[PDB]
Amino acid sequence: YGAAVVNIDLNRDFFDTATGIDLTKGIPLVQDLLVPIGVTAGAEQSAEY
Amino acid sequence: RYHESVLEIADIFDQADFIQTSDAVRQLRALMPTLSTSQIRHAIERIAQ
Amino acid sequence: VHMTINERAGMSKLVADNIIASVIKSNWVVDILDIEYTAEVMTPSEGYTQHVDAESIMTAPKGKLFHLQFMDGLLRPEPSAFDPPASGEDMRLIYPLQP
Amino acid sequence: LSDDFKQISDPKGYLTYSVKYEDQFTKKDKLRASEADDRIVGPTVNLFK
Amino acid sequence: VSGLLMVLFKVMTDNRLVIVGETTTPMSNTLSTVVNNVLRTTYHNNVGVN
Repeated sequence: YGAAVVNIDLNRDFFDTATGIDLTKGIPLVQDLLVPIGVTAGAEQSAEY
Repeated sequence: RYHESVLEIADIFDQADFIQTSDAVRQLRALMPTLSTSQIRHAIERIAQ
Repeated sequence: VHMTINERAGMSKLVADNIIASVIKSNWVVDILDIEYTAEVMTPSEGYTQHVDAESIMTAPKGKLFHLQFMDGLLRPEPSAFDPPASGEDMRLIYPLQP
Repeated sequence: LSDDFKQISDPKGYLTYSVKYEDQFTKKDKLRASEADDRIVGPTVNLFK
Repeated sequence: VSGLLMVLFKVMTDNRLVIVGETTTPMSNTLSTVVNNVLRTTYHNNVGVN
């Protein structure tokens, strides 16, 4: 009782940090996969999704 | 006056043996940035790592 | 004016501040399609932990993921009958275009 | 058999733009957009500021 | 006249041979569409003015 909202997220425990995946924001994210060449990819890039 | 849409190969061919995927891969590729060949190599090396 | 902004890229700070001013004063509605974002859905007790000034929304680089927060106010218990009236008005600028 | 060529990476032109600014109307402070587009558009934007 | 000659000589003997330099390949989504229409995948880090 008093639960504001129930969500259905991807299992963070299964898609672990071992897979390079973050799930804190609702979407999957993986750094340094799809990236610019010759420059550092910007932080919080949408391509990560 | 048309209507562009993806059309799965399964809807054309009757032989299931040579049909591994669906519309969903094309939709996922539509999510991707166009990749230069070195970016593709980078992605492959990343997944490998 | 229902102004649609497909891309903020070259837009000057003057023009951006001015468009926001038009949103506030001329009551413009300015959809901005450039933005990609995630949306944590806050519940009223947890408040708005993060914040986004209009300046940052008009000047954030394309391809960065914005992380907007949206309250679900449905679990907000009715005000005490004897709480003082609000002379002012709570306002809002940012809305989603999609569910 | 010959030292025919001097190899170089980022070639300089015979011509180049020059620009005199009106100091009264110029903001000496640098202009910049997103890092991505300032990487390209940048120097041009600052020259023809 | 001497200056035009030395320019002419310096051009007549410009035995430079371009090798590819440092070059970015920006992820496309980060570029405002006007720049994306111009850029063709990669470009030298030392983009000049234009």
